[PDB]
Amino acid sequence: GFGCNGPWDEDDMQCHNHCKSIKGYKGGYCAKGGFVCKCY
Repeated sequence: GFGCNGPWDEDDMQCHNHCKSIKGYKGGYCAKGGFVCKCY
């Protein structure tokens, strides 16, 4: 979560680490044209 600005800038490990910090989750991915971040 909170790890993907968009085309100008973006990160995978940044948002991936956040989703991992939470228990029960697994991974993450940039949603909404890689502009938004979500965890699952």
